[PDB]
Amino acid sequence: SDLIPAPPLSKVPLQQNFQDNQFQGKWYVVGLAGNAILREDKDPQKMYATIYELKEDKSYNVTSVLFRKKKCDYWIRTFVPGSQPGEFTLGNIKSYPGLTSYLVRVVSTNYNQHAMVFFKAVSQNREYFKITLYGRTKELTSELKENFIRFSKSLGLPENHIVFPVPIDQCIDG
Ligand SMILES: O=C(N[C@H]1COC(=O)[C@@H](NC(=O)c2cccc(O)c2O)COC(=O)[C@@H](NC(=O)c2cccc(O)c2O)COC1=O)c1cccc(O)c1O
Ligand SMILES: [Fe+3]
Ligand code: NA
Repeated sequence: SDLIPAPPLSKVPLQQNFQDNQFQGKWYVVGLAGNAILREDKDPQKMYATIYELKEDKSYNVTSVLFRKKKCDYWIRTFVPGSQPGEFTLGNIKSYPGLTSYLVRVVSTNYNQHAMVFFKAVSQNREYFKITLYGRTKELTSELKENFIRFSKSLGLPENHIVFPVPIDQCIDG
């Protein structure tokens, strides 16, 4: 298994004055880029949603919902606030076989339309990283998508490591 190296954290900006309350709610994964992400023309990635909800202790309950095998899988996890506002770590890391590290960093967002979030996970000693282009609606402007392509490339990812999930109506609505 050969992976493109995770970028130095210096090359990943941080959203200034992060408003955790405003980042709550459903986001659509309109763009996906990473060293473990591949473009598949035979079976193109279907769009999925990720809901963020602040608890009393100000950690997130991050629930992903995707359409797979004719059903709807619910992938739940907790983001604990990290070193800075916008940065998070994965709660209950011990419950994931092999996972020794997990970082999340909100690169940029306007809270009501779009967001770019940088993730980085060390599982089985393999360093994985990804950037998701969150959209409040299923569609986003060409500028925002080209900006996401530009940023992904600045972290060493080529074109075939950047996919744009196709919009669907199954389960990501509601
Ligand atoms: O590129 C990343 N993974 C690869 C796979 O590589 C990994 O990092 C492994 N897995 C975790 O380490 C992980 C442990 C505990 C919690 C995790 O979220 C883990 O990812 C393998 O399993 C998976 O995560 C599987 N995928 C989901 O379950 C998923 C489905 C929908 C939505 C998802 O978010 C999913 O993870 C297989 O596909 C992947 O997405 C990747 C990198 C950096 C940060 C990531 O979060 C990545 O996911
Ligand atoms: Fe993941
Ligand atoms: Na993924």
